[PDB]
Amino acid sequence: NQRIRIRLKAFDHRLIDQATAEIVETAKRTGAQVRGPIPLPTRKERFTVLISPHVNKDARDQYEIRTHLRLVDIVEPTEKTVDALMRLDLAAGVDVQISLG
Amino acid sequence: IPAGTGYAYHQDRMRRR
Amino acid sequence: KKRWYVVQAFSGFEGRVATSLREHIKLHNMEDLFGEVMVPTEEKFFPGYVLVQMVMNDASWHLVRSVPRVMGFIGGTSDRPAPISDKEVDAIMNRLQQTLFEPGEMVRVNDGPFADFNGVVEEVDYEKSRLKVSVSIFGRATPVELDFSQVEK
Amino acid sequence: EEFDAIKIALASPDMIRSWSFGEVKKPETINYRTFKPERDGLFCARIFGPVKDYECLCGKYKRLKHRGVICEKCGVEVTQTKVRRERMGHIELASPTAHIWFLKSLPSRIGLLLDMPLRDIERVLYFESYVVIEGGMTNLERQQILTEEQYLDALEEFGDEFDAKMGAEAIQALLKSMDLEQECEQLREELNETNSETKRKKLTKRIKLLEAFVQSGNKPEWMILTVLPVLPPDLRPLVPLDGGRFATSDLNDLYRRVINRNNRLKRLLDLAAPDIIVRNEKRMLQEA
Amino acid sequence: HARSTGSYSLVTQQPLGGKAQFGGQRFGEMEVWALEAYGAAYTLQEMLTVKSDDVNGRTKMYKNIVDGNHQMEPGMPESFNVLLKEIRSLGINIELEDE
DNA sequence: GTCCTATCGATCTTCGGAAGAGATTCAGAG
DNA sequence: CTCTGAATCTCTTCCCGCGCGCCGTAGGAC
Ligand SMILES: [Mg+2]
Ligand SMILES: [Zn+2]
Repeated sequence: NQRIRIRLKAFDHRLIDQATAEIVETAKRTGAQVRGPIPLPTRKERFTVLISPHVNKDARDQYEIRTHLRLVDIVEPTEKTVDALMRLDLAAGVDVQISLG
Repeated sequence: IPAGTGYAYHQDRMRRR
Repeated sequence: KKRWYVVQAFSGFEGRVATSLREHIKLHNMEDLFGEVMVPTEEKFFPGYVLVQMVMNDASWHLVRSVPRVMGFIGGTSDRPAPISDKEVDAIMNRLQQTLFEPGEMVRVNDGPFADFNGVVEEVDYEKSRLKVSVSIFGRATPVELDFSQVEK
Repeated sequence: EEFDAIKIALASPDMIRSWSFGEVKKPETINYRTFKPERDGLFCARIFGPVKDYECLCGKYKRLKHRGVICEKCGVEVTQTKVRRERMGHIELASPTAHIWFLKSLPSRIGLLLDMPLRDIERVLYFESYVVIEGGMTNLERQQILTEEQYLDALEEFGDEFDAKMGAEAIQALLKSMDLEQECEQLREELNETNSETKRKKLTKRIKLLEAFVQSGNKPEWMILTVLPVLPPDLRPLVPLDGGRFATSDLNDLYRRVINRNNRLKRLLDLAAPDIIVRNEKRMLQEA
Repeated sequence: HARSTGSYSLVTQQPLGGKAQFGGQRFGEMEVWALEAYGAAYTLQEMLTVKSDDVNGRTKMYKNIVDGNHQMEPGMPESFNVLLKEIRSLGINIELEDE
């Protein structure tokens, strides 16, 4: 059976690795074998905005939004495992995309 | 039932009619 | 002239019914009494009876009922089972020779780890011969993409 | 409901449809792993009622705040689940079917009405011989059952000036053709024609049956079932036992057999199966 | 063995039967005849509607008994309705009448 | 192994019940 | 030629509580 791959994107790291720990553990308990998680490069945007309402110009505040990514690969999903996943609630605020094969 | 105390009730119902 | 005759057969054993007749014809060497026993099938409309190209002899009448998983033929009387018709054979030989995933539609997956689950279509992967249906994982309606053959309409 | 009398009579098919809240089509009740009721089955949530106490199956509503509303995620109506034991459904038979009771009571009511022997009506019903109706310009009587060899004779001796049907359909046409009151007047005057006390008594029975059918609002075809109502599921529970299994229910299995046979008959009639096959399927459906 | 209130059967809401199950004694037909031999009608009505069959009634009775009212509202025995459905599942239209 | 469809659709269901009554077929003759 | 007899068939009936104990879809195809 095809492995199921979960891509987790979150803005807070500790929360992403909390949801990850949950997921890996959950899989391991239901006796599936799971590869990862593997840290996928963090995409940190940036924005420089002039703080002064009028014309100081050299008054920039730099704000960066950092997106954290984790890949959890679960080899051979046993339908019981699928139900394990599918009743548990994964920390919200967290984006999960699943690919199958 | 239409007997005994039930008959009393039914009889009252039919007489008060 | 071997007029076709229709025989009742154990549903699910209909293939074994045709084969068990095929062996018994040769073993009883009545090859001069039987044409072929049709079990039409599409990618089998009626899991049920079989058609046998046959003649009507009392030896053949008992022969077919001597094949396992065969009650007998379907006809007017048990003394004489009847053929089907002239045109009925041709019509059967004719046929023996001769669903879009809507947004918002609720389907079940047909195969894979998500098979037989309550899912809702989220988007249309049309030109790739694929599908994408929302599922209830992690307490979320996470976007999950699947193959086309995973539909259960 | 307050009441003061109980009335019993035959149920017209449209009355049965009035009883029903849906038409059960798929002969499945619940998954063998999950315990949810399969829609359009013997335990359909939207047909008979929700399973949850006051919640819909889809889970969209779990409060009295949405009582009486209709969900669109599963289709079940949310109300008190008790109604689930009162709603009935109906199965529209692909072909007519004789009501067994009225066929084989102590006398044969359908036979008495048609004055046709029980053996012959049973032979007709189980698709063993034809019976000529609307025989027209033919030496074929009003009913005059006739065998397949006899039918093969009539097929060429006469053209379409006769009609010879098989099974309950022929009986339904006979029932549909019964000029009941005129028939009763004729028989009640024919009674004075003879003194056959070995026949006057059964003639009195036949005329009494004709008078009872005339006076009551009952109509002859109502002796032939066309829509079969299904019992509310909560009266035939599929209760589980120790472990992931549900206790066998007799009525559920009888309904399952009937539904499967009837669906097969519909499939064939759609695919134009040969006359022999459809006749056999109709006989099996009647016996189911 | 003695039973006040406990498990109730599903198809018909009459109380369960047995010792290993918290069930009540069966009031047989002979007992019904004996009650009818006396004039006891209220006793029978209670015994066959409130104690056993009418689901709404047996709770309103429970409340009154706790309240100390000792009055019953019989309603109608559910089993009878089940019977009606069982006959209505056939080709029979049997129904209640007003007059 | 799980998950599906279906019923001896090449048998022989038990002979160790009485009975009581209708229903259904058959005689001797008008 | 079929009318009243019997004669042979099917259908229906058999006290009532209690209390355990156990046992409870199947074969073959992907
Ligand atoms: Mg980038
Ligand atoms: Zn719902």
